[PDB]
Amino acid sequence: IYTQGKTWGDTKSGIWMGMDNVTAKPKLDIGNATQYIRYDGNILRISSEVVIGTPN
Amino acid sequence: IYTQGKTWGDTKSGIWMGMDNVTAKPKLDIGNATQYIRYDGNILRISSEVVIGTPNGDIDIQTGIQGKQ
Amino acid sequence: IYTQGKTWGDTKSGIWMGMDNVTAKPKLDIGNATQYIRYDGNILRISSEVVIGTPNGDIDIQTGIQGKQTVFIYIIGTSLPAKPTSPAYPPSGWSKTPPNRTSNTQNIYCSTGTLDPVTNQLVSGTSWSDVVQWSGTEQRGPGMYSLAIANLTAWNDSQANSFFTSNFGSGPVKYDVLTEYKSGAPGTAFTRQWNGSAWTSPAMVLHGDMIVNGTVTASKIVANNAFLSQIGVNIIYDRAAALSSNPEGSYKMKIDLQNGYIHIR
Amino acid sequence: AWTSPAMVLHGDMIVNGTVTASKIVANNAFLSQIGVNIIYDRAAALSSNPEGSYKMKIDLQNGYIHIR
Amino acid sequence: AWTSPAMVLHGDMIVNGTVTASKIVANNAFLSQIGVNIIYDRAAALSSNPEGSYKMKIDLQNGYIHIR
Amino acid sequence: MISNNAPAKMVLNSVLTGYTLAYIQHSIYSDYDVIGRSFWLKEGSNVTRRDFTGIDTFSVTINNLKPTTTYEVQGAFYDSIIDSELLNAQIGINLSDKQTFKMKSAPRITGARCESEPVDVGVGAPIVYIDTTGEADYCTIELKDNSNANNPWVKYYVGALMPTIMFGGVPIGSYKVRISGQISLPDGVTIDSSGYYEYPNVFEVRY
Amino acid sequence: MISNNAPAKMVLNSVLTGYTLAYIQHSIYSDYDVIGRSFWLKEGSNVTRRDFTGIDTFSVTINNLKPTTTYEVQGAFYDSIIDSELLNAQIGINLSDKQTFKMKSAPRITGARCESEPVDVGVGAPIVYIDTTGEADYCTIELKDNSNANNPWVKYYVGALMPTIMFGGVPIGSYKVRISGQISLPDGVTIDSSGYYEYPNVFEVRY
Repeated sequence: IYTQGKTWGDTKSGIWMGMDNVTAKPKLDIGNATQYIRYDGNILRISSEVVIGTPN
Repeated sequence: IYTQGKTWGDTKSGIWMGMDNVTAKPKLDIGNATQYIRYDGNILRISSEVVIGTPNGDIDIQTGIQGKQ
Repeated sequence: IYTQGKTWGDTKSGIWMGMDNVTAKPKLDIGNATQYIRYDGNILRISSEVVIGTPNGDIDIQTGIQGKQTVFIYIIGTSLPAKPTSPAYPPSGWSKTPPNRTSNTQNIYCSTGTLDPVTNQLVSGTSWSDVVQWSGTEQRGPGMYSLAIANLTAWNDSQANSFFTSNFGSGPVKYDVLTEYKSGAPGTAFTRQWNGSAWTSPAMVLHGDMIVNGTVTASKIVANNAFLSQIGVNIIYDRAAALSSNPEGSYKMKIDLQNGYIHIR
Repeated sequence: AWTSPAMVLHGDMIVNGTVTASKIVANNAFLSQIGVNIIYDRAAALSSNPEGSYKMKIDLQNGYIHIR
Repeated sequence: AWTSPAMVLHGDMIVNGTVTASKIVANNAFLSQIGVNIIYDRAAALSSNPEGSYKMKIDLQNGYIHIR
Repeated sequence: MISNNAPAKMVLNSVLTGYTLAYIQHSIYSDYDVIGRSFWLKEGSNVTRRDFTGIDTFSVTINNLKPTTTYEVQGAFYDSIIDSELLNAQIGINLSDKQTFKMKSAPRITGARCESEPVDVGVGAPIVYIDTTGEADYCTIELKDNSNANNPWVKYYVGALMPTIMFGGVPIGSYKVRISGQISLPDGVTIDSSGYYEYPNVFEVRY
Repeated sequence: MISNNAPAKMVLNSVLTGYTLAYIQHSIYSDYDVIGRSFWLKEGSNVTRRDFTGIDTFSVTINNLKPTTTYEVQGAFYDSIIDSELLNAQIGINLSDKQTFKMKSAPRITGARCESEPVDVGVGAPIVYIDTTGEADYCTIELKDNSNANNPWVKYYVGALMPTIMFGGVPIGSYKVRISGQISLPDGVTIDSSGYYEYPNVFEVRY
C-alpha cells in the first residue's frame, strides 16, 4: 500500500508499506528524502528526532 | 489492513494494522516472528535493532571537523 | 487510510496515515488520546513507553551465563599477608577453607570478588578484597535482574517480591530493576524499577547496548561500573552514604567545590 | 546557541547492557566502581583551561593529589 | 568480537528521569554529586585484575587511599 | 556449658532442573557462625561433594552435570568449627533430607517441509513446518542457506517449544535447520543453552 | 547430666501477604524432640492460635483470615515435652518475637459503564468501561446475561487491575458483572483468589 509514484528507496516524500517476496520481509518507509522512518526487514532506521513519553 | 493470512502476534511474516474490538485498542505488527515492530495500545515493542538520526546529522556545513595531537 | 471518524491527532481512539498536501509531508497517528505514536513530517512522538530489544537476545547459545560469589578464609598466619595476585578460586598455594592454627598464628580472610562457575576463577577484573584478620564471623549494591514466569500477562509485584525475599531473603533495594517475561515467549516482557515503595515501570527499556555518538544528559545515572577519561564533579560522597542516608551524615567524602579537603569518617 | 537533540525521554530509562557516549552530564551519579585518569572541579572542568582547577587526582601518569 | 548494539544514535540524548545501566563508558563527564563504592584509574580498571596494577586507589567503603 | 550449636538441617525446595545445570532454593540459616554451604551429588554409585562457601545468597546452581541423569542432592550449612576433613567426613553437621530429580533432554527435530499457507485467493506464502521433540521453553530455531558453506545462521523463531512448530518469512531456497532450546532458572542471570542439533537432511522451500 | 531442651526460637525470615492467604518463611528447627510448629496471630482485638502438623518445609500457608486486617505473627516449634495445656499457656515454648504485617484488600468495582462512538456508515463497536478500586496484582472479570433467569458466568477480561478497564467483543444482551482478583503465592502453582464482587446495577452493553 503506497501513495502514487512512491517506492521504498525513492527520494519522493510518501508512504510505502508492503511485503517483499525477494526477502519475504515486510518493508515500511514514511517520510521525505531527509526525514523518514525506513524500516528495513532487519533494522529500523529513523532520521527525524524522536520524543518518548510526555512530561508529567 | 493486512497481508492475506496474517494475524497480530503471530509467527507469519505479514503486516497487520487495525482496531482490535476485543480489547478495544489499536494494534500493529510489521515483521517476521523474530524481527518485528509490534505495538499494542498499552506498550510498544521493537525487536529489531533501531538507529536514530544519521552520522554528521548536525555537522556545520560551512566548516568541517578534525582532530590532532 | 484511517479508521472511520479518526483524524490525525484526534482524541477518539483509532489510526490515521496519509498525506499533508499543503506541507507535502507524510503523517501518521496511531493510538488513543493519552497514548499514541504520532509522526508528523518533522518529529516522531511516542506517548506510551517503548521497549527495544528482547531479554537474553544476545546470549551465547553454545554456553549459558551465570554469576556467583565466594568468600574463603585461607591462612594460618603469624602476620598479615599480601593479598593474592593469581585469579584462581584456589589462589597460589592458598587454602579454600579455614584451616587449624597454632596459638601464635591467626586467621585472615579475603572478601573474594565474584566467581565465575564456568571458568571457576575470578571474572576479568574485580581483584581480591583487602585481607582482614578473621575475628569471630564475617545492604547490597543494586543490580540488574531478570525472571521467568510460566504464564505472564502483566507485571506481577507479588512475584517480584517473592523472588527477592526468596533469593536474597532481604527484599529489593532502591534502584533495583527486575524484568519479567513469559516463559515460551521472551518477546512479551515487563520491566520495572523499585524505588521507595512499590514498582514504577520506566518510560523506556533497552535490552542490548546503547551507543551515542554525541552527549547524554540525565537527572542521575547509576551503573555497576564506569570508565571515564575526564570527570568533573563538585562533591563526591560514598555510595552507601549517598543513597542509603539522605542527610549524608555518615560519609567518607571528597569535596572539590568550596574548600577542598579529605574527610575520613 | 540552541540545538535540537537526537531524541528525548521524559521519564527514566533502563539499559540491560552497557551504554557508551562521547560525554556525560548529570547531577547525581550512584556507581560502584569508576576508572578515571584525571578529575577536576565541575566548574574547572567546564572551564576552557582546567589547569586552574581546585583539585586534581591525576592518575594516568602523575598519580598524585594536588590541591590548589 | 565485533558486536552490534541495540541502540545507535548520532545527535544527543536527553532524559528528564534517570538512566541506569550495567556499566558505562564515556570520554568526558561533568557531574555534580557522585556516590561510589570505589575509585580506580582508567588504565587499571580496563586492565584485568585492577588491584594487581593500579596507580592510585581509594576505597570509600573502607576509608582508604593508596599511592604507589 | 558454653557451646557452638551446629546449623539447623538444610531444607531444599523443588529442584529446578536444566540440562547441565541445576537450581536449588534452600532455607535461611540461623546459627551465628555459618560460613559455607555444600551439597553431595550422587549419580549412580558416584558421589560428588559440591561446596559453596558463599553465604550471601540463598540460591545455588551446580555449573556442571551429566545430561539426562537422575541425581540425589543433600545439603548442609556448616559452622566455623567444621574443618575440610570433618566436612568431607560429614561429621558434626546436619545434612538435608534426600531429594530425587532428573535432568532435562535437549530439543531434537524430526522433520522439515515447506507448505503453502491455505488462502481464499492468490498464492499463499510458504510456511515452514518442523516437528520438535524435547524439553525446553522458548527454543530458538535458525537456518543456513545451502548455496555456500559460509552463509550465516539466521534466527527465525524463539517461540515456545511445541510438537509442531511453524513460522514464515523464509525465502525460497534450500536450508539446514538448526535448533538449540533454552531453559532458565529462577536465579537472576542463570540461563541454560544446549548445543546445536542441526537436521542432517537438507530441505528446500518453494512456492 | 541428663537434661531436656526446648526448641530453639525460630526467626520469621519473611512474610508475603494475600488478602485471604498468608505465606511465611521461617527458620528450621534444630532440636530432635521437635514434633510440631505453632503460630499465634493477633487480630488486634482477639488472639488466634494456628498450628500446622509436619515440619518438612520452611514455609507455611495460613488460611481463613479476615481481609483488610493487619495481623501480628509470633510462633515457634514445640517439642514432645510441650503439652497442649502448657502450649496454650505458652510458658516454656520460647516463641519468636512478634512481627506486624498489613493484609491486602480484595478488589471492588467503583462503577460500571459502556460507551461507543457514533458512526456515519456501519455500526459503532460496543465497549465496556469499568472502574475498579482493588489492589490485586492481576484480576479476572466475568460476565453473565441477566435477561435470562440463569446463565453461566463467562470470563471476558484477564489482566492487571487498573483504575479503568477497557474491553469489547461482547454480545448485545444485558449483563451482570462480577470481578475477582487473583494473586500468585510464592509457589508458582498456588494462586490466591478473591470472593467475587458483583456490581448491584445491571446494564445493557452500549450498542
